[PDB]
Amino acid sequence: NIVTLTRFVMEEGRKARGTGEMTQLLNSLCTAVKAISTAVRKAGIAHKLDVLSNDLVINVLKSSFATCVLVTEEDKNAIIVEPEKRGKYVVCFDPLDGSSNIDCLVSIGTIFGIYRKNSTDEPSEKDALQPGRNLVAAGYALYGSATMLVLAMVNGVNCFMLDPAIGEFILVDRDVKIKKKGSIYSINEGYAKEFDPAITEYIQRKKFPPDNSAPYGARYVGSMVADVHRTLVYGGIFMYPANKKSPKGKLRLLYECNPMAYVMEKAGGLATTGKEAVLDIVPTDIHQRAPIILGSPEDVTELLEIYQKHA
Amino acid sequence: NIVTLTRFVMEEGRKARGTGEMTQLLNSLCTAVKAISTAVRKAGIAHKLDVLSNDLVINVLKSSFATCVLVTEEDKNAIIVEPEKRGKYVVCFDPLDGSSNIDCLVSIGTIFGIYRKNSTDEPSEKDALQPGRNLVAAGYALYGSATMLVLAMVNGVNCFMLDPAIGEFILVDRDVKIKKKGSIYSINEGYAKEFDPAITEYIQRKKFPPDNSAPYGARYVGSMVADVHRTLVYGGIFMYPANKKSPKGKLRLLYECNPMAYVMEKAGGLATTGKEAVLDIVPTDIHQRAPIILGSPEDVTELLEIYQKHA
Amino acid sequence: NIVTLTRFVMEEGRKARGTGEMTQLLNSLCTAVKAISTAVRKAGIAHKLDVLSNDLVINVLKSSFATCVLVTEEDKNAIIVEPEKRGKYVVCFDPLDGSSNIDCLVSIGTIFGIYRKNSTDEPSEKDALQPGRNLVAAGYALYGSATMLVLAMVNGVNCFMLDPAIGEFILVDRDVKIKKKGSIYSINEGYAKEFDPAITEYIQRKKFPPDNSAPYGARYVGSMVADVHRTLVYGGIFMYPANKKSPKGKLRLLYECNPMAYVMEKAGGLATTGKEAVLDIVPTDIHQRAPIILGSPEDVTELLEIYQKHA
Amino acid sequence: NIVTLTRFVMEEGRKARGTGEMTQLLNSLCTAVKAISTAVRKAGIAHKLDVLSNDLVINVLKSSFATCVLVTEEDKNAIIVEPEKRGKYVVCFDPLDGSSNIDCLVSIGTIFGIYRKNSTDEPSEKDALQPGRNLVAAGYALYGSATMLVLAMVNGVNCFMLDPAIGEFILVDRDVKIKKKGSIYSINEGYAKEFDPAITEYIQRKKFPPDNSAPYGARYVGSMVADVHRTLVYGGIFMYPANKKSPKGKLRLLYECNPMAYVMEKAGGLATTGKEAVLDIVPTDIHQRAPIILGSPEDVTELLEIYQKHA
Ligand SMILES: O=C(O)CCc1c(C(=O)O)[nH]c2cc(Cl)cc(Cl)c12
Ligand SMILES: O=C(O)CCc1c(C(=O)O)[nH]c2cc(Cl)cc(Cl)c12
Ligand SMILES: O=C(O)CCc1c(C(=O)O)[nH]c2cc(Cl)cc(Cl)c12
Ligand SMILES: O=C(O)CCc1c(C(=O)O)[nH]c2cc(Cl)cc(Cl)c12
Ligand SMILES: O=P(O)(O)OC[C@H]1O[C@](O)(CO)[C@@H](O)[C@@H]1O
Ligand SMILES: O=P(O)(O)OC[C@H]1O[C@](O)(CO)[C@@H](O)[C@@H]1O
Ligand SMILES: O=P(O)(O)OC[C@H]1O[C@](O)(CO)[C@@H](O)[C@@H]1O
Ligand SMILES: O=P(O)(O)OC[C@H]1O[C@](O)(CO)[C@@H](O)[C@@H]1O
Ligand SMILES: [Mn+2]
Ligand SMILES: [Mn+2]
Ligand SMILES: [Mn+2]
Ligand SMILES: [Mn+2]
Ligand SMILES: [Mn+2]
Ligand SMILES: [Mn+2]
Ligand SMILES: [Mn+2]
Ligand SMILES: [Mn+2]
Repeated sequence: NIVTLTRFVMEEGRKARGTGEMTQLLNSLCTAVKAISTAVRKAGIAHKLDVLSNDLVINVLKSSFATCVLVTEEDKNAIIVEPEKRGKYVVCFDPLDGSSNIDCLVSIGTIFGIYRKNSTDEPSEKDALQPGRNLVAAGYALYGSATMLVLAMVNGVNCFMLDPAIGEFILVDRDVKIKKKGSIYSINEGYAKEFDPAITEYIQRKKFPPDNSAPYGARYVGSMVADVHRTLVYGGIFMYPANKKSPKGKLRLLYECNPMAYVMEKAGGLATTGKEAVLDIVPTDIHQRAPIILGSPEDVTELLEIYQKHA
Repeated sequence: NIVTLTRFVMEEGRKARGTGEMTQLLNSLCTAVKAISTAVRKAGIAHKLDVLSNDLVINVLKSSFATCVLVTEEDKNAIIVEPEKRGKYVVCFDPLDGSSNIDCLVSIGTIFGIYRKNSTDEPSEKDALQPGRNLVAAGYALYGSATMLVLAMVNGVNCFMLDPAIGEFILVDRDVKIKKKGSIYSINEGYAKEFDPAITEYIQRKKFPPDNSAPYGARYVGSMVADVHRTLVYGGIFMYPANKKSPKGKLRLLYECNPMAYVMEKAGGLATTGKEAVLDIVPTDIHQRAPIILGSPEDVTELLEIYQKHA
Repeated sequence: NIVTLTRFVMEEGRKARGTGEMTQLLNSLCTAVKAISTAVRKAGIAHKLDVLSNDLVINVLKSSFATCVLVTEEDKNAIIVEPEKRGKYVVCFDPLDGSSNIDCLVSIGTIFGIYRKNSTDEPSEKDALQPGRNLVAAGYALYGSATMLVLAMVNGVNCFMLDPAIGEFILVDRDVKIKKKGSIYSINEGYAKEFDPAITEYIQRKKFPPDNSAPYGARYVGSMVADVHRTLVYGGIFMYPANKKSPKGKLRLLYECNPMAYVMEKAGGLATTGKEAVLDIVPTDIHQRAPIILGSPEDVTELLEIYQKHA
Repeated sequence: NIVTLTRFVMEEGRKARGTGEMTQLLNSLCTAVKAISTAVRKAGIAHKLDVLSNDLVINVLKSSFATCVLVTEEDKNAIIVEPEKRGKYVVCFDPLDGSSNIDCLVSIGTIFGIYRKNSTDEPSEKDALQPGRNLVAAGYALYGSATMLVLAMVNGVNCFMLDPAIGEFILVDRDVKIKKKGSIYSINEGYAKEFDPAITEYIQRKKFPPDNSAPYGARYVGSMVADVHRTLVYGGIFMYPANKKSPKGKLRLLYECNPMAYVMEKAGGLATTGKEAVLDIVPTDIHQRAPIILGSPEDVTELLEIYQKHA
């Protein structure tokens, strides 16, 4: 099948009585996603991807007539869109996430978060410094064995799979919700020596259950998009906390943490730094970093009560 | 590029003065691999994959006229090929590996190992009970953001990437070699409570280097073909040792362990149980399990040395 | 590349200050075109096309929220769109033209013509009975060795080629214009015995030039879309006049003749029945037939002066 | 379906007790055909085709180790294959036929005929100067709304359609036979002034049946592979006789006429100059031209009888 992404976003646009700008925005982004997907599929045949990916996303978004401020992980500064092409939305994105693993055939992905412009002064970088709680839509595309587009908005999370015979995204999972409790923990344990006592304690309880509990299985792809998507569909928890390398975490607030935290929350899951909901952090820099812990609410909660006890 | 998989195996057949049977076998397999790839890419759009995958591999292999005995993970007993279609090769395969992960859009794969039939009596299940050291060829296809086919034989290991525009696998890396030393370890730490003392000590050295040498990074996708591929291309070590639930290990010797062990050894790596080369084990059952440790020669050796000390 | 059809129609929408309905309409139609294109490409692999084609076009157009009255060559009656999905445009189309030749691998095509609704009473079949001169846009998709979408509007004719790696139409020829004079005539000469004296005379002058003129070459694919597209890009003339079989011609006014006549005229060519401009005919039946003669203005004019002389 | 082209030629090689050389030759050719297909499908998106096509065919053929002498329409002299790569087959081909029509999105194609080298002296251009009757195999690929590969050999003619999802040609019609009598004639009537008297009389009988039998319908795409394919599948007759500009005809004997004549005869049709079987002509030059008349046995015979009467 019935539903294409195009059909779905238009029907949501009309149900919310929008102008249609969102529908242009998402239709454009879908074009860049398809192109990134085919380029990653033929990467080794060539004759940088993240530079081609960045330009694809930038151009299609500029030409959607739906945006005014763009933040890319690949650009030092926020891009302020030409007046002629200006629309009302602010888009934060990571055009090609996990690209230290394109070489290892690793599910990589594009991550985005969309805001309605704040003020009415000339659009500026400050318009992208909004808490994640003001997101109107967010999601990611996962370039894997299939190309999948996960989109979250006020009414929930929907999963769309790229049909390569026609170049359209087909709705395959409506209203996704994560399990309340999972049996998988995901973290890079090579940082063991730098982990705080809370994380250290939780990791230990996962592995040495106070007996007779089966231990959780461990998974860590090393690409956020793959690890978050597994967490969404099969449940459990994902962690990239602060360590010594970065005592503010590694992952980026605006276009890595917020978008995943917004999907998680709309699926019925949680997302926190250990001390506050990721979505209520107010950024001060467009490239700011945040620690993140996200996943099924029972597991996330368990970890947050370890944080509380140690405090 | 220059070289299609079709051209490469023909060239290799002639250099080896073969009958061409191995060539029809590899070309047939290739058709099954392209078909699996496409079905995984549009799996959510459907309207089991490992049943369809099993059938694809069985069919193209029977019809290649190159094979007499087939062992699949999905079948209780070996399939004996009808006389009219028999050729001389014994093929052991895992048609769709990592299928607990298709749901989480995760690199899954096809694993195969090819034997020359042993005897001259009627072909039977016993013809597949050969040590890995007698392999003529082995490899895997990895269904990821790109489709890769890795093929190892006496002259080395070669990597081919699927060009979806023409349905041909293109040679993208000739004579692949693993790095002598890596910096990544891969294992499900979820089983820590059941790990033997040597694995326990090696893991702790990887996270708390004695030395003020940087800790190894951790990765574990949970699909063998993804984990072995990353090990092959970036180096380090992959481990699936025996634990409690599996005192003989989890992974299958004939169609998971041997192929990967063969690929590794041809790439200049190592592959051991902790006590003997996986490729010298003589299976006693077609679905036998074996513990396995494989990867860069320095990392694996280092582990072997700990086993030695604890003995 | 620079320009996608999607980019192009939106930029035309904004230059004409439209509501965006046209852009939804054309984006939807583009989806059905891609699907028809892949289904015709794999037709023989199956496991009727014009029934699948008709439903594709109908559904995507209904769901565009841009249409109120649909006329298909495959439906007896005009389809009046549900109030909820109603938009202002009336679409006439031939979903799969030339389908007595899918069997012969013949370039077949989809043909459409779009009108703005006339009245304000409830939308009805009468809203599709407009002269071709009221068209706001028209064109065709040609399923050939490449899939091409030719779109004509007030500022001209543009040609877009389907990029199968990303499922987008890329602008490859802007502002197409036909040659003033061609050297090819296209007609089914098997109807010789039924042709009027005007057509008979013109055919004879093409073949037996009053000497020293090179004769025109003859071409007739038997699929309007292929024959018109050749006429557009290389010039010359195309004829499907009245005969005895149908003394009103064979081709359909609303969704075969008008659309081709509108493209021709916007390319700088002509289109007539022999007695009046096709575009000024006012239909009386949605399935009405018209004789048509179209192509480079010098050739069309020559034929029309043969008609005048015989009158 | 059951049968891929790869499987079918292997099966046929074994039944014929071949060396496998013809099998590598056909598989190689197949790769060139898939590549040409894709480049024609995205030709307008570029950023000459017959130069690229020439190079594709030459390269895959040289690298098949199956060939010693190559005749292409695009090369002055025969290409003699380097000793290391030589095999026993002589291949005559038209890499991209109908290329005056790519511009008008029109079915174009690859035509090939394969000979066994004659002598034992050094391979040379003379090895290609064999009557069509010595063909071992011939056919064509037709790049249209679908890509088809038609392959004829001693056991008959077979049609394969390209499945773009897996890059394999699938057997869709086994043992193809032309109808004994058709109802379509195909010829460029643009040359009527230069036609011999027998062709003139046959054309007039087709349009004004003596009999009150329905006139034949006319078709002429202007690309031989398209016209011969329609003739093969629906019946009737295709004609390219000598005229003034070409007193020996236009079409090329070795790589246009012979292959089509071979396909036709294997399908139970006929192929003549008007005076002898095209397949019994002995070429005197690699780029020799021949007049040709081919198609259903009743239609062709009927024409032959008129030639007889006028003699
Ligand atoms: O915040 C808004 O009002 C825009 C949200 C929106 C619109 C719209 O306002 O037009 N249309 C949509 C379609 C999808 Cl799928 C998702 C969202 Cl959030 C939307
Ligand atoms: O020893 C033999 O019988 C052949 C080995 C072989 C053949 C063949 O006989 O056709 N084809 C091959 C392709 C590759 Cl990649 C590797 C080998 Cl050993 C081969
Ligand atoms: O007749 C009209 O006003 C609609 C024409 C139109 C619009 C619009 O009004 O919004 N947008 C377009 C885009 C393209 Cl490509 C072509 C046309 Cl006719 C159009
Ligand atoms: O006579 C021969 O040498 C073989 C004929 C042949 C071969 C082969 O030798 O490999 N392969 C074929 C494929 C087809 Cl479709 C037809 C023929 Cl005759 C063949
Ligand atoms: O190697 P590390 O430090 O575990 O980091 C891996 C993480 O970094 C990234 O590669 C880059 O953001 C993420 O996709 C992933 O979650
Ligand atoms: O969940 P576990 O015990 O870590 O098992 C993972 C292993 O199981 C499999 O999915 C199937 O054998 C392998 O691909 C993978 O390496
Ligand atoms: O066979 P005829 O009578 O020449 O008609 C062919 C014409 O009919 C159609 O097949 C059907 O509309 C057209 O595509 C084409 O122009
Ligand atoms: O224009 P003409 O003389 O009818 O020539 C058409 C012929 O020329 C070619 O395009 C090239 O030989 C053939 O495919 C076709 O049959
Ligand atoms: Mn990035
Ligand atoms: Mn990133
Ligand atoms: Mn399996
Ligand atoms: Mn398995
Ligand atoms: Mn029709
Ligand atoms: Mn029609
Ligand atoms: Mn040519
Ligand atoms: Mn030619």
